[PDB]
Amino acid sequence: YPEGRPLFLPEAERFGNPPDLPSLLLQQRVIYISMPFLPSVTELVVAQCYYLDFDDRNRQRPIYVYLNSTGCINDKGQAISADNEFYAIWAALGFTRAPLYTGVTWKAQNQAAVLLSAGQKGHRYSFPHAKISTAPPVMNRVFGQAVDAQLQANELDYATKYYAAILARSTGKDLETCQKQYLSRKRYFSVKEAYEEGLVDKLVPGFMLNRFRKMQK
Amino acid sequence: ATATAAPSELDDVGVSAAAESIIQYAINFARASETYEVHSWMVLMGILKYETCTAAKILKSLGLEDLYGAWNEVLWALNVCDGLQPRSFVTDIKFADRAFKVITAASDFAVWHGKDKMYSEDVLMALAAGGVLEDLFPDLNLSFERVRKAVEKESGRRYQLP
Amino acid sequence: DRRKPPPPDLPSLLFDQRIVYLGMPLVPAVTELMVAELLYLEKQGATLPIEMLINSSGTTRQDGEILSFDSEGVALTSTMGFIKNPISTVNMGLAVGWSCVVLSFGRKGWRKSLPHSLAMIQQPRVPPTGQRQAIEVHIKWREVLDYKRELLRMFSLGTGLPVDKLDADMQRPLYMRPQDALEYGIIDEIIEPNEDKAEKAAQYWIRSGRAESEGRLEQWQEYLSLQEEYALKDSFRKVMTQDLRAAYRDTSSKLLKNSSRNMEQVQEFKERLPDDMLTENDEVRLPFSRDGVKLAILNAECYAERNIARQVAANKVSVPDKWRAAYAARPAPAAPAA
Amino acid sequence: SKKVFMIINSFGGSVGNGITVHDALQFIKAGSLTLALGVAASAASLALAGGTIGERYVTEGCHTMIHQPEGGLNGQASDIWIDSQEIMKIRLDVAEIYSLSTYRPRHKILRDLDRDFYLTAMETIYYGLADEIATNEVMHSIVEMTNQ
Amino acid sequence: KKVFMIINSFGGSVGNGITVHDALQFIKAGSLTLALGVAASAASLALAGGTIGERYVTEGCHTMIHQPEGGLNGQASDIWIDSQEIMKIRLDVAEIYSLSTYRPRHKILRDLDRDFYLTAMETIYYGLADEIA
Amino acid sequence: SPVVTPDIQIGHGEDAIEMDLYRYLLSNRIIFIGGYINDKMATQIVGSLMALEAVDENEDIRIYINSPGGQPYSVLGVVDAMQSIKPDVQTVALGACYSYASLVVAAGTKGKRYAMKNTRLMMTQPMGGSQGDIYQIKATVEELNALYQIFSRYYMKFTGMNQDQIEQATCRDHFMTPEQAKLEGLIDEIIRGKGDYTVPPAIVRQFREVGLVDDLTPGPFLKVDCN
Amino acid sequence: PNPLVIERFQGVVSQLFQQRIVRLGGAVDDDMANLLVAQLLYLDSVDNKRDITMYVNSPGGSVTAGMAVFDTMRHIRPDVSTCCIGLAASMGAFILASGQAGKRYSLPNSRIMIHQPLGGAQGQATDIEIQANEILHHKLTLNGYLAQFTGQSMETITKDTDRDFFMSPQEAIEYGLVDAIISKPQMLQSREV
Amino acid sequence: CRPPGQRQSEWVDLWEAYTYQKVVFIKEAITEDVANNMIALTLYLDSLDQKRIYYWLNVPGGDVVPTLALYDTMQYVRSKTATVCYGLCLGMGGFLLTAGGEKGYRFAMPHSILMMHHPSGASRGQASEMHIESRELVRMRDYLSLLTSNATGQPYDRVIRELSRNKWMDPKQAIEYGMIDKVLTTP
Amino acid sequence: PFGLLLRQRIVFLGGEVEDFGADAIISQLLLLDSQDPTKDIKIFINSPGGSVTAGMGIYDAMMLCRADVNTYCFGLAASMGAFLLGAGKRGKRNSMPNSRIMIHQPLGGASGQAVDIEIQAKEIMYHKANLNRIMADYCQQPLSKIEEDTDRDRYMSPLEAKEYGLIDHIIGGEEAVFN
Repeated sequence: YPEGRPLFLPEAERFGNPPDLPSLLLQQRVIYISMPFLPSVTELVVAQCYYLDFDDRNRQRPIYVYLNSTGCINDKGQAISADNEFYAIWAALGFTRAPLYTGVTWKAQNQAAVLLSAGQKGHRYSFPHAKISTAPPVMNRVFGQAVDAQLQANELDYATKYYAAILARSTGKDLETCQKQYLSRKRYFSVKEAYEEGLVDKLVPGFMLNRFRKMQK
Repeated sequence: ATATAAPSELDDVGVSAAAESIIQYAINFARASETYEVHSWMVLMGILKYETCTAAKILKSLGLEDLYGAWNEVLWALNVCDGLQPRSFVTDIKFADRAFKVITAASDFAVWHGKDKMYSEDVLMALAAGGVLEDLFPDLNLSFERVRKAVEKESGRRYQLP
Repeated sequence: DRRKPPPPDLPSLLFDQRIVYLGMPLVPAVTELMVAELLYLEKQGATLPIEMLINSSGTTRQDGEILSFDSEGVALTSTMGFIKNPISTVNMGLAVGWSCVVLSFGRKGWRKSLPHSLAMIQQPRVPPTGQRQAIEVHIKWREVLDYKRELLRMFSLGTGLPVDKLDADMQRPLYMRPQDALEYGIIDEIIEPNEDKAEKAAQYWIRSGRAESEGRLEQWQEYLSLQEEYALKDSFRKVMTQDLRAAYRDTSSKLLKNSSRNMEQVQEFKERLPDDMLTENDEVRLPFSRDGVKLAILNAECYAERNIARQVAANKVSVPDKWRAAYAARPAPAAPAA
Repeated sequence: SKKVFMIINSFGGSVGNGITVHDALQFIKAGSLTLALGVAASAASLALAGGTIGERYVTEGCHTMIHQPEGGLNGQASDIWIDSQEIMKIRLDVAEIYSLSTYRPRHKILRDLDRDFYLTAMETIYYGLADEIATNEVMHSIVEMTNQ
Repeated sequence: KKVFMIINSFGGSVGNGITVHDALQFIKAGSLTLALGVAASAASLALAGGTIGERYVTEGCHTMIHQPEGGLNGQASDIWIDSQEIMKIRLDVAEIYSLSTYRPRHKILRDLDRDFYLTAMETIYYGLADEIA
Repeated sequence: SPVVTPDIQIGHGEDAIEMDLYRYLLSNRIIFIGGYINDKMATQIVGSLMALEAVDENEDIRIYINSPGGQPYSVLGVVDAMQSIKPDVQTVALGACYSYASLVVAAGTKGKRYAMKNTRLMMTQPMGGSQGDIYQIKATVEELNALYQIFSRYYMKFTGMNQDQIEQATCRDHFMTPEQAKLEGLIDEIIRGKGDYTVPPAIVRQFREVGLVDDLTPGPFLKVDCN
Repeated sequence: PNPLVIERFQGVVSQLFQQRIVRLGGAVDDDMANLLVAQLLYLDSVDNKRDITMYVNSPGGSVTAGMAVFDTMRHIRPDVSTCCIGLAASMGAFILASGQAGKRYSLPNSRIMIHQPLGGAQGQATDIEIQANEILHHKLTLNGYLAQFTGQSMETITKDTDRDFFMSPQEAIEYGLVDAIISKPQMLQSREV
Repeated sequence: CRPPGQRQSEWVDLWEAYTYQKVVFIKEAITEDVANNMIALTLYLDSLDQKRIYYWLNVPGGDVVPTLALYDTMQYVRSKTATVCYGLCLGMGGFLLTAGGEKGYRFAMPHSILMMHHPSGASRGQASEMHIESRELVRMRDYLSLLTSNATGQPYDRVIRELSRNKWMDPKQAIEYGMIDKVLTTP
Repeated sequence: PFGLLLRQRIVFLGGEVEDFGADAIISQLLLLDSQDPTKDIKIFINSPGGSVTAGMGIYDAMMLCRADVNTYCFGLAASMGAFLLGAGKRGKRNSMPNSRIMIHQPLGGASGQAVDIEIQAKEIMYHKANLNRIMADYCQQPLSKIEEDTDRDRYMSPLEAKEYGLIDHIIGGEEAVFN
């Protein structure tokens, strides 16, 4: 009969620390993705941004998104998922009034890479030894007629048109420029030349080399 | 309401032998033709088969003297227009929504006609109120105002309607 | 509110409102919970009603997979007869096998169902024996006969139909519609949708104008035009086969035989005239089709395009290339070709 | 809590499960607000049509896939004739839901149900499966009404 | 005070039926055995192991009575030793039923030769139950 | 045959033993098509067509076809090789034909396409599968449109129908009886028994579409009103 | 098993061609039916008047594979004498009923089993009703052919063909599957007095 | 045994409620993983108090090496033990009946199926290491027979001849053979 | 059968190209050249693919043949048969009027050590570079245009194969080719 109201950081500091490691990250407004885009793991990330926009007091703290996944395309090349699952991710992440600080640990294979540039400009954090890859997506095993391959070609037509619209807003290029540079062939990007291209801006905050700390001593 | 949809209102209520043979001819005809629904058009099938009833003499004055062919004309009209498609099996024979209004109006008219028992002319009056005589015989102009003056002249009693 | 804790999850919330949810198929793991759920509600009062939701495929899967036996469905209906409180069951979607038996075993007058639910009854499935001896097959067949007669016994008390009628329809899997389950005896009434939601949805398409501005008027006109062209097509198919039967009766009138009077002596003696018999043989009368309707006016179609044929008269001796059969076939005055 | 909010994001399943979620949303007395994310399959679009008319929201990246349900099994000769009449009756049963909620004719539903028909965010509003394009404001009022 | 359990089993070894048999007589108080649906050979030992006068059965319940089954493979000598094992287990469960049905033992071995099924009527006549619930 | 199929052959002579069944039938200018039409047996039918070409250039080479389908390019190689030889080819349809074996019995010469009484024929659009990136999806739909445009004008040359009748028939799964395929122009002569003139239920449905048979007068045909 | 049994079985089948006896054994498959079509047209070539004693022993098989076996017997010039040894199936007894009238024989301890043809349907919703029409095309033609062979009506055939129905050779004479029974005369067994 | 019970005021599981009541239940076979939980449970009850421990067995068989781990913990503890039989103890489970409680503390149900046989093993590879594992299986065979001879009072030469083959005992012969002490009655 | 075409010097290349099926065609090709070095050899190619190692041995066997060779394409020619199609003598290259021609690079898998990957990475590039410069000789096409057409995984109708330079003549008078 009483309402189950949630508690936040100005209120739940007297109730102790959270017991489990995803619940420490949920209190710190940090979402760590260590799994590719499965239908089981996409339901929790929708409820996570729904919880962060549920009863937040200020609604202005930046949400840190750490991504480490293959997206929907595995290392062998086939599609373990489809590209329509990413449309539920960007529509739910960009709904909140809070800015989206995006970071990458190791890899972002053709679905997490377009989410890497989709964050707030001026705060794209990245590790200095990560790998970034932008390739056009593929489809799973579909057995149909001649008109069935045409409608599947229209689904990948909207995939390249939606992915280039995100890269045109991030990198500041045209619509046809991002299709020729990124979404044509399976290429890879390092950390240094991606800053000149416009994928990332800086490194992670508080980064310092252990050898550079010995030079200060 | 739907409390009258029961066989008690056709057997335990006082109905004369001329009117109860018309309704009993409509029940077993739907069972023998393998479609367990009673329509308003097959009520007119019964009044043309039994020529000894008093309502059959009303159609003689209206312009339908050919008795046997008019029984087969509505049988031909029920085949190609409404359809006589056989269904599998229904135990309790259901009444259609159009034909259910013919039965409750014939019992409601008998209070207005001043008759304690259901007569065979009350079936003809309730069928003409639904308009099934106009669509089956349009050339003879079976209007509702014409049959209201034909029964009152034959039976010799003023029938009032509100 | 402070002394009473809230329910922690969703099946505990439906348990507090006396609602039993059968959402899982009939496995032996779920049947031990339902005999513990119904026996617990009997100890809390034998007068309070029990809400039951049915959503399962029964003891077997819908594709034909045998996961259990039909005997666990017998023990589920035994607790419904052992209990002494009114039970209101509601069918929710699928109901195959023993799931509709517990739907029909509820109290008469409170058996409810959705207007688009699925109901089906069929014969129980038998697992293979694995090439055992001969005399065990007869005992296994007696196990089928005791479980089939027990399924017809529990199905008869819930509906009212006799045993011999229910056994013939159970040989094939017969699916039951919610409109068909009223006359069959499965349910008692149909759960209606919300009338407040129906009048608010109908008023929204008129005020917003989406029911006419998005091209719905040109597409609903084609639905009535295609139904008009389909009603014109079968009417032309019916008048052509009526002229074939009219020409068949005209050609049969030029016959001189006594084969018709032989069937009259061996059959019944009442109807010596063409009349009704109140049976399967409903003889139609096709020449008695004098309509005379002055309302069905013909359209703007001219029939002057019909060519002129030879129009061979009936009194001709010309026979086609056929085998000879004119042994007793005398030449008719209207048909000399016989 | 006079309105419920259920996010629809699934690839669909059996057609029997999509009938139950559509019949349950049209039965409760409270309002039913349905929002889709990703796609709406044959088991998901019935929940999209199961909501009340006026508050069906889809985003710009949202798609909609309508197709006839599959099935079939192995059996005798006359056993296939029984279930083929059932699949043709279920295909007519889902055509009654799409003709009532979207106000489309019955002959045009079965033409689009014959093949795997995909829809964009623009033509879903023009067909009648949804009401308007979702944005930030249509869901900002959702998360603030459920706090009390 | 009085134990009340639901009996429902369609399979299983009869060796586990002897474990639940002696556990029911270990209780000092009475026992209420109510069978529902199917009663296998392991389930009928718990049905007959209850107190006389409190063994209920429904109208649609059945009781499966059959001999023990086993799987034997290996050397020639231990098959003969295990052949006497399945024989005296079948003679043990005949003496378990004989304490309740009050019948001679030679007639129960003839019913234990093949599979034997009983409906709700002759279960009372054979002494496995008491009355119909 | 569930476990094994024995060698059903006969070779008998007063002095020497002859060959087996399939070797003797190949010497009499009779080719058999059995099993799946993959790339392996496609060289067997084409290679035997070139073997009997060098023996005689005027005798009619006969090909017996009984296959439930096959590879679409392997069944394409036997048609155009059959049309690029000197003598005429008399085709006989055996068993069933599922969208590829119905092409080779229609690819015979006019007046020599003989089908039996209980042969099943079928004509559909070719199938296929999508693979990977959009540069191969567009290559896939351009391949399925190429296989549909090639097989469209094959039936226009051998049957002489219109392209609208082919698109209405090959849109869905359409099975044709030889009595129906004789009207479409796929075959030339129906093979019957000793006065066998039974009516298949596809023609009873065709008689119901034109209005020759009703439910009251079913005639001397099989029952069809059990729908 | 071992090919020595196959080699000694290949010899006695090769001797059966000299006595004009063909062999229908095992399940009716697509490849085995093509071996039996080519062996029937060869026996007509050496003589077009002598009969062919067809050996029928099959526990089942495909429906369209046996359809090529059926119509190739009715169009050839001599009659085909069919015999039932061991077991007949739904595609086995259809071969038994397709023989010449007056020359269909059987043994008194063989089993004649008849039912509707099996199969299945899988695919889209339009693929279900099309594939259902294929099995009903196989259902109505086998019931149409069996009514002409046994002489029975149409409705009494489908009431027995819809389920698995076994038949005895004593009742097969009264029903119309086989015409006669070939058997040796019995021994003069003395009674028990 | 899946629904839990109560100890005095809160919900505790059924096997752990008897752990506080100093009753040990063994229902599954003796494997390596369940023997790690049994010998850790014997040391836990020995550290709390010093009373008699009750063991209820349902072992249908098991391995040789984890069974000797549970046998040696019975003699190492300073408390007393008592083994009670219900159901069946087959293979190495019947040896644990004669582990402790020799002075009138071996009880059994009147329908318990007993089983005694020589242990077994399997280890292949080199022919030189086959002689070493054969000496290990021989030294495990006679040592398991020496403990059954001292607990039951049987001569050592009779256990080698009888338990090498298949041997099964009813509770009527288990009294005269010295394998059990008393038979449990109806109360 | 196949032996009747062998004495008339006609061989068949059917099915998937393997290592066991490679040397069977090479062993019978040198036997026809030793019997008659003046009579032409007609081949028939129907292959859905194959290995680049065993497929080059068929090309070296036709170059080792002193007599002229004739090719015929029926059925399929996918990434290995189209290379062996144009590799014959110019002016004696015929095919079916509806056969398909696929010009695409061969495939390959790589696994193992880090030095092991870069060896087979440049090996399949050297196989890609050698297959491009060999097929550009008998086609009379520039190298930059023929190296990008093999990257597109699209089949080729025999109508546009004639002016491409891969084939010379089409059996059927060049009117039966359907688009």
